[PDB]
Parts: sequence; structure tokens; C-alpha cells
Amino acid sequence: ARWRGVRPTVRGTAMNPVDHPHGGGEGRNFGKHPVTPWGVQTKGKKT
Amino acid sequence: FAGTVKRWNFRTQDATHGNSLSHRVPGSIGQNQTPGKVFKGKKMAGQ
Amino acid sequence: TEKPLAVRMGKGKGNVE
Amino acid sequence: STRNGRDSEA
Amino acid sequence: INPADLRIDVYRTSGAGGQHVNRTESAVRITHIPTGIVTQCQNDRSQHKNKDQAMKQMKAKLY
RNA sequence: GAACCGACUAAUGUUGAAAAAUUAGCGGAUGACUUGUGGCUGGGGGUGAAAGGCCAAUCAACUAUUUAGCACACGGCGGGUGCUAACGUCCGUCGAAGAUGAAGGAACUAGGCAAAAUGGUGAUACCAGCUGGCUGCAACUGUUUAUUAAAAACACAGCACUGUGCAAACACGAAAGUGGACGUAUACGGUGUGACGCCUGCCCGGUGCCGGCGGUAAACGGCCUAAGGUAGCGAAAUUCCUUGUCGGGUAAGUUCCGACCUGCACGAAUGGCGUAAUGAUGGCCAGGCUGUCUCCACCCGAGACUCAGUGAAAUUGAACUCGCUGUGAAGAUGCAGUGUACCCGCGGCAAGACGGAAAGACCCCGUGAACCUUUACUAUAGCUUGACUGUCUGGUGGGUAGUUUGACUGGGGCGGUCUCCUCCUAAAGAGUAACGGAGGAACGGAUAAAAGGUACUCCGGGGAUAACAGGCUGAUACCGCCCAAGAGUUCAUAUCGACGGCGGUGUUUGGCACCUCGAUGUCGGCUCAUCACAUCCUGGGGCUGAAGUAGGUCCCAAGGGUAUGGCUGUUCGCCAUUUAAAGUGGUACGCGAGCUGGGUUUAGAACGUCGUGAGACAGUUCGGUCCCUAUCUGCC
RNA sequence: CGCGCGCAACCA
Ligand SMILES: [Mg+2]
Ligand SMILES: [Mg+2]
Ligand SMILES: [Mg+2]
Ligand SMILES: [Mg+2]
Ligand SMILES: [Mg+2]
Ligand SMILES: [Mg+2]
Ligand SMILES: [Mg+2]
Ligand SMILES: [Mg+2]
Ligand SMILES: [Mg+2]
Ligand SMILES: [Mg+2]
Ligand SMILES: [Mg+2]
Ligand SMILES: [Mg+2]
Ligand SMILES: [Mg+2]
Ligand SMILES: [Mg+2]
Ligand SMILES: [Mg+2]
Ligand SMILES: [Mg+2]
Ligand SMILES: [Mg+2]
Ligand SMILES: [Mg+2]
Ligand SMILES: [Mg+2]
Ligand SMILES: [Mg+2]
Ligand SMILES: [Mg+2]
Ligand SMILES: [Mg+2]
Ligand SMILES: [Mg+2]
Ligand SMILES: [Mg+2]
Ligand SMILES: [Mg+2]
Ligand SMILES: [Mg+2]
Ligand SMILES: [Mg+2]
Ligand SMILES: [Mg+2]
Ligand SMILES: [Mg+2]
Ligand SMILES: [Mg+2]
Ligand SMILES: [Mg+2]
Ligand SMILES: [Mg+2]
Ligand SMILES: [Mg+2]
Ligand SMILES: [Mg+2]
Repeated sequence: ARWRGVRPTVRGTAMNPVDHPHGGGEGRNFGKHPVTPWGVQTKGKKT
Repeated sequence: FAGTVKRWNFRTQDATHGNSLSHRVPGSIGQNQTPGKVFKGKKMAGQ
Repeated sequence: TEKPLAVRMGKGKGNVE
Repeated sequence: STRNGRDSEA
Repeated sequence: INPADLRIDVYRTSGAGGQHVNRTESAVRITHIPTGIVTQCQNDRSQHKNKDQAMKQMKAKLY
């Protein structure tokens, strides 16, 4: 189902801090409120 | 002209196990700075 | 008066005995 | 511990 | 306790995470010969503290 | 399983054949494949199954002093501090001792690495699975750090939350517009988790977010309080103590497997617990097999060696370039004393020339640099609020940027200190230092306005200042000796020897900061040793609390000898079984221009932990490039 | 044994 069109999706937390606000950490760290890769609050925040 | 292993019954270094270019060599021949020389009558190759 | 063991030189005078 | 570093002058 | 009854052995701390700890004989052990009991301490990084600690441990064991 | 695509191990190569290859093996090989041609995406930008990867061999783009870089050194005398230690530090003053003189068959090793072996169909060459058992982790096929890291990391199907009603949210765009999507909530974006099975407990006090004081945790989080950790699991990728305790396995098991629970510091979608299959995945055991090893031997080729032709290179102050002991900016071919040595090649070896290769990467320093970071400060794009898309305006705003984040300091950090007063230090005028001894009431003020991380790092410097080794020292350490209260039935001294004292050694832990930061490579193993004697055995004695046997202890003695395995990276240690004994030390804790790279000590990743976070941890765990053709000394 | 039974106890 990569046939369907959709490429793989890298989680923000997997990335480096320069790549995504969630990025960075030794081991698995996430002391950030969930945001888009452009720093917009992801859970709950309306538009 | 015999090498140390033939002439002086020197133990060969490991035939495998990472040992590089150094199978039947005499190993070390002296100490460090203190004597700063090879002692006379050191067991080495030749005849 | 002696300084404690494995202690560097400064940081005040030692303790009495 | 050191607690003696103080001194005045005249 | 009599100090001659037991002996004190010093050696190197396992997992020597640096050029200093690679060399230093900070790790200690007391064998209480007649009882045969052994204690050791490499918790501290100074040998002197370690020795004291292990002596305390030894005493506790004896008790 | 070929092509093709890859790149796990290996040895070679490391002035290469090659600015990442070689041969031997190894993985995928109808697909999330691979490839050709052309096009597009541009630098704070792209792209990234995410490694900070890749984007043309290039990629995180006296005093004062935010002042300590007017550094003093020694010797004398008066001191402080230290050990009335230091070639230490801070002021004032001019008895008796030491280190160059075939058979076996994993016993290898960190590890069966490498070999050997297995190999086909239902096999004589080439060709062509080693197999099985226990277990961690990850479901899986895939992807990843071009050029040290292929994995447990990323992706993954699946699950959940959340946004989004279409001119969608969101993204790129000063804007137009484009993507979303020619889709339209069974669709699309973002975030987390990660097949499947059983499940996913409590807390809304905090920080978010949503609604207007409430609500929300598969939001960030936590388990007298907001609530006190539920199921499950548990010395674990987490358990410091610890090699926990017991059991299994073994002759012996720091590893492994099963339990226990005392969880330093597990735990439920930064998921918990199971889990068949799969893995160049981690750990352990077994059979087979073997030169891995006991312990190497022979042979076959390619070099090496000699001749002929050609003909480099790093390096290089100059050299008429010895050993030792001392000295010395403190480890000497060059100094003193001394011993030795005809002159000159060649083949070798590699102990020294603190050898060559990199103006150390470690450490510190700089009122350096960069990135990253956040509730550091100041801004600001964007988003939002109103008043009159525009102007103004409040909020929000690491999304982005410019910065910031003191000094002293027996290296720095951490702790403490910083201004003023009094006393002592202070050596009978005044003054006079130390993270000196006692007490009291960033204080010459860098801005109005400021935390951090960097192991992704970088530059300039420093042996001005640390880690290694040397040196000085010897508190500690080790080894003696003196005194003898006693123990030893009696009896101090056969053997011990308290309370105390005096040394020696350089020998541990230290102190110092003298040597080196225009690099002196670090534990352990291996290969080689060599010296000391403070002798473990063997030799010779004395005393014995010595019947003998066997010891104990002391003296003399260094000629020779002085273990294999299990466990662990270990030294050490424990155990097994030996042995006449399994010496203790020095030798840059001998020996990496001799080997290894298991430990440590980069870049990946994870767990526990701390941190809001970046990240960090003398905590752990998996992965992780070891270069040098020898001029001189030395030696054969 | 530093700083408040807790924390820290570091870099090589
Ligand atoms: Mg990462
Ligand atoms: Mg950011
Ligand atoms: Mg060497
Ligand atoms: Mg990183
Ligand atoms: Mg490149
Ligand atoms: Mg000055
Ligand atoms: Mg000065
Ligand atoms: Mg001085
Ligand atoms: Mg062995
Ligand atoms: Mg092992
Ligand atoms: Mg193999
Ligand atoms: Mg083979
Ligand atoms: Mg395990
Ligand atoms: Mg690749
Ligand atoms: Mg690589
Ligand atoms: Mg690789
Ligand atoms: Mg929950
Ligand atoms: Mg277990
Ligand atoms: Mg959670
Ligand atoms: Mg695979
Ligand atoms: Mg054989
Ligand atoms: Mg100097
Ligand atoms: Mg010499
Ligand atoms: Mg000398
Ligand atoms: Mg050099
Ligand atoms: Mg430099
Ligand atoms: Mg400073
Ligand atoms: Mg005076
Ligand atoms: Mg110095
Ligand atoms: Mg000085
Ligand atoms: Mg070394
Ligand atoms: Mg003797
Ligand atoms: Mg390693
Ligand atoms: Mg890392």
C-alpha cells in the first residue's frame, strides 16, 4: 500500500531537533507539547 | 639463516584472530625509554 | 592538626588531634 | 570549610 | 577487631571509563582470614574512602 | 539461486592497483525492485523509510579592572599553609635491602574470528545448506550514517487522539497562484504508537489544549498528596549494592537459562505483557568439524634477496650520530666521571632517537565561532484582538533571528567567596598575601533589558593549566627495627606481641604542577623479555613451644626453575585440577614505527535515571577504520 | 566527607 501513493511517514520524535520541534533527545525524549513540523499545536487546537 | 621461531624456538603469534602481518615475528625486542636499547645477545634471526 | 587524606592543598586549614 | 576570608584595613 | 587478623588487598576498578581510572588502584578488598569472609568496595573513586567503607562492611558482616 | 542491486564478516591494501578498493565468503534478487534518458526541487534553502544523512571527493548550513596571560625563580633569615613533606604554596625582608653497570579436537580466543566441514537429485572435478537446543530485542519484506556504526535505530501494515465542511485544514508563495485534490469526512493533514493475541489501571494540582469557572492524560506529564503504580512483568537492553540468593548447566560458569523479589531507579499506546514466522540481530550451550590452539613442520606459488633498465616518498639546524652511572627545564649519542669501541658495507629485527605522519581531538583559556535549547533577554514572520486587505493597536509568538549566559579557584566543574568593620597572621613606625585563623555591618558600578546544550562541533592559544608517564615529596602504602603490658600450662622475646616509638623503600592511594597540549597513544591479552632481592621451589645454616615425619620462625643464598583450565574485557579474584614451587617487585604499572583492540576513549541506537528541553550519567546495553618501505643508535 | 533522611559526589 505504497502502491496507493502514500510514501513513508517519519515521526517527529525520530528526527533531529533541527528537523522537527519534537526532534532531538538521548534515547526517547518528548518533553514538548505535540505540534506539527511547523510548531502548530496538533492535539485539540482548532482552525 | 633461520628466523626466531626456528632458531630460538620462539612461540609464533596467533595464526589468526586479527593478527596482521605478524605471525612468525620475534614480537618485542626490548623495553621502553629506560634501557632505550636492545640488550647484547638478544635472541634474533640469522644462521 | 592534620589535613584529610587524598585532599588538595587549599580550602582552609585542616582538623585537630 | 573556609569561612574566614574577611578582613578590613586602616 | 585486631587489624593484623585480617588483610587488605587493593586492585583496579572494573569498567574503567577513562585514562585515570584505567590505571588507579581505587578498588579494595578485606579478607578476614580466620573466618574466611570477604568484603569489597569500589563505590568511591578514592581508595582511602573505599578501604574505610569496606572495613565498615567487614565489621557489619562479622557482627 | 545467476545477471542485476547491495555491502555483514575476513584477510590484503593503508607514500594502495583504488582520495574506501581486493579476493574469499555474505544479503535482496517480481519488487517498498533495479536501471537508462530527460525534467523538477537551491542554501537557513532543498531533500531526507531520519543517519544531522545527502545536496559535485566540501556539509550542525601595589591599586582598579566581566579582571586575573604587572607569569618571576632560588637561596638566606622571620613566618602563614602543608606532614616544622615538596625544585610545594602564600607573604615580609636582603642498626643500613632495589631494580641496565601424526596425536589431540576450541585446550585458542573477548568471541570457534579465521579456517575446516556441510553441500546434488531421487552427487568422484568445478559446482554445491553446517545442524540442533535455550534465550534478549525487533513482528515481518524493507531503509539507514556515499568514505570506521545495517542495528534493538527508521519505515511498515494496524491502532488511537486530533485538526479539517471544501475557496478545507496545512504547506510553498510579500502576492497572484500552486500543491492538498480535478480529491470532499469510509477523504485529507498532523501527532503519537507500531503485525497479531491478552490488554491498556488511577491522577486535570502543574504546563498545554478545548469550552465558558469548568472539561480533557492513546495531551506534556505524575502515580501528606492532584492521585499515590493497577494488571502484568521483575538483579531486566533497566538491579548501585552484586559475581544478590537458590536451582540447572560445567571438573570448575563475574557470562547463559529457570526461579526468588530486597523494582538504588519496570509498568501499561515517549505502550505493558505474551508471541508462530522472520533476522549478514545480541547473549549462552551442544553435536559435527577442523592448525584456532597444544606446537608448529613441510610444500606450492607472489614478493623479499642478487644482476641488468628505469627510478620515487615521508623526513632533514648541523653532525667526526657508543654503553653505563650521575647531572641537567627534573627520562642524555652530545654534560661530568667512567667503561668500551679498527674503517666501511649488506640482509634482518624494531628497544631508543620523548622516531615520521596531523600548530592535541582530551583539558583549560579567549569578555573566540558556530549550530542546537528553552518558561534566558530583546526582537520579529505568522496567527489572533479591537479602532479607523491597509494603518494603528493589545495578546500570542524558539516558528525565526540577534544575542546571553562573571570572576576568584593549588587544572576546571561543583561548593564557597566577592563590599565595608575588628582582631591575629604582620617579623615593636606604616603597609604586607593565601579557598590562612576568628568574629561582625559580581558592592570602581560593561546594558534599561539576558539560561543553557554540544560526543556534530570549530578556531585561536596554553605544558601559563588538568587526565597518562617521568620528576620532586613520602602523609598514606609496603617493608623493617625499638620499647615490652601481656598471650604462650610455668615462662615477655619457640611463635606472638598491646600502649607507644624509630627508620628504609619509592611500592599503592596521594600532594605538587617542574617536563611534554606546533599530539610523550590508554587497561588487558599475546610475542619477547630483562633487572632487583624484601626468595615461592630447589641449596646451606641458627633457634624452636625441633622425638621422627612434617612444620614455625630467623640468617645466608638470585644459579636455575617458578602451571593448565572454568568465569569475566579485565589486572585482580574465586573455583577446578596440578606442581618441587606456582615468588614479590622495577623496567613510560617493560613491550601497539612488534601483534590484538575485548575494556576504555568520537560520531548510531536503546534502557534506567536527571533535565521543561537541547542533552547529560566513574550507570548500563548493541554497533563501531590500530598508518609508517628504518637515516642514526641499539641488537642478531 | 560537600550541600540541604534527601541531594551531590564530576571531565579526563
Ligand atoms: Mg536521531
Ligand atoms: Mg526547534
Ligand atoms: Mg614501542
Ligand atoms: Mg545525533
Ligand atoms: Mg560530499
Ligand atoms: Mg596581571
Ligand atoms: Mg602577578
Ligand atoms: Mg616555588
Ligand atoms: Mg585461555
Ligand atoms: Mg569470556
Ligand atoms: Mg566463520
Ligand atoms: Mg572453507
Ligand atoms: Mg539477558
Ligand atoms: Mg545503502
Ligand atoms: Mg559507513
Ligand atoms: Mg558497515
Ligand atoms: Mg494510560
Ligand atoms: Mg534470568
Ligand atoms: Mg505514556
Ligand atoms: Mg532484513
Ligand atoms: Mg592435525
Ligand atoms: Mg615552563
Ligand atoms: Mg644512554
Ligand atoms: Mg640519565
Ligand atoms: Mg612523533
Ligand atoms: Mg595547539
Ligand atoms: Mg575561570
Ligand atoms: Mg605593623
Ligand atoms: Mg608545567
Ligand atoms: Mg608555581
Ligand atoms: Mg602505552
Ligand atoms: Mg637475603
Ligand atoms: Mg571496542
Ligand atoms: Mg549518541
